[PDB]
Amino acid sequence: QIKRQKMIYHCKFGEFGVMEGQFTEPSGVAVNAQNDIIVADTNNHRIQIFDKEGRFKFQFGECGKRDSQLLYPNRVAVVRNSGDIIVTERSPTHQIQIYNQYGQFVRKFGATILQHPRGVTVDNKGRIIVVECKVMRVIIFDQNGNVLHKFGCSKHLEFPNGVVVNDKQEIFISDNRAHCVKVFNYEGQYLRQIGGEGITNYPIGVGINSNGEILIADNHNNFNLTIFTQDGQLISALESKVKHAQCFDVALMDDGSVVLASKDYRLYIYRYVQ
RNA sequence: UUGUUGU
Repeated sequence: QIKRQKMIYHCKFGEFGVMEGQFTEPSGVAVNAQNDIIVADTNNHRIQIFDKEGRFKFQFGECGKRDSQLLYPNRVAVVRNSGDIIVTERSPTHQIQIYNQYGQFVRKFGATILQHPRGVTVDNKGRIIVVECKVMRVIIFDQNGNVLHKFGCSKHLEFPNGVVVNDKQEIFISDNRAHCVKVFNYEGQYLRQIGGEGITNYPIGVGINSNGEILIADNHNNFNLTIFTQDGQLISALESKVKHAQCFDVALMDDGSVVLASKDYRLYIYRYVQ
């Protein structure tokens, strides 16, 4: 058994509700280049943007099925070099909507292709990667909504709930029921495993930081954060002080921090390096 | 509209 440094959060915001700064269901969280916190407020049909200190900035998306209208947004990603926000809509829309940094509509696509989007992210070539649970599929789009890659992996995925990529076309997916992160390439080849049972049980998300370290997040008792090299060599392991409710999503921030979206309708900002 | 686990 491995020894974990203790970690605590230094910021916390949000509460149940329907007004600014309030959440019905904070299903997805993403961080942009100025470390704003973008939240998918699913049952409120809106995306909410805060600064790195939980301060509400603005919001966009009203109920509906046409342009400039979100129904059930569950996950978000950010195009870092543009500020654009990538939104995935749950059933019955099952599609992707792209908004700019100002919350204005750009385009939407993928409704005839997506079914169960459970994680989304963007690579350095601007390509959008989506992972789907229940059916176990990875689909990769360009910014214009053209499908570039599609592959199933029901043989290798039990419960995919998060995704990031590096600069080498490798895809890192957290598998909640495999208790690890599984690595694939864009062609669908199953490369390797990072983490495992006993060290990263029931992961709830995965991240990659500026050092190119793979962070696996779980909530199997405390809120645990296990940090690996891209090979799977263990670097660092941490556990929180508090115990949390169910957790939706995690997102990394510039200065060695993680945003943790909880069932208790509050986002918690942990720091994993002093 | 919604597959985490921690009875």
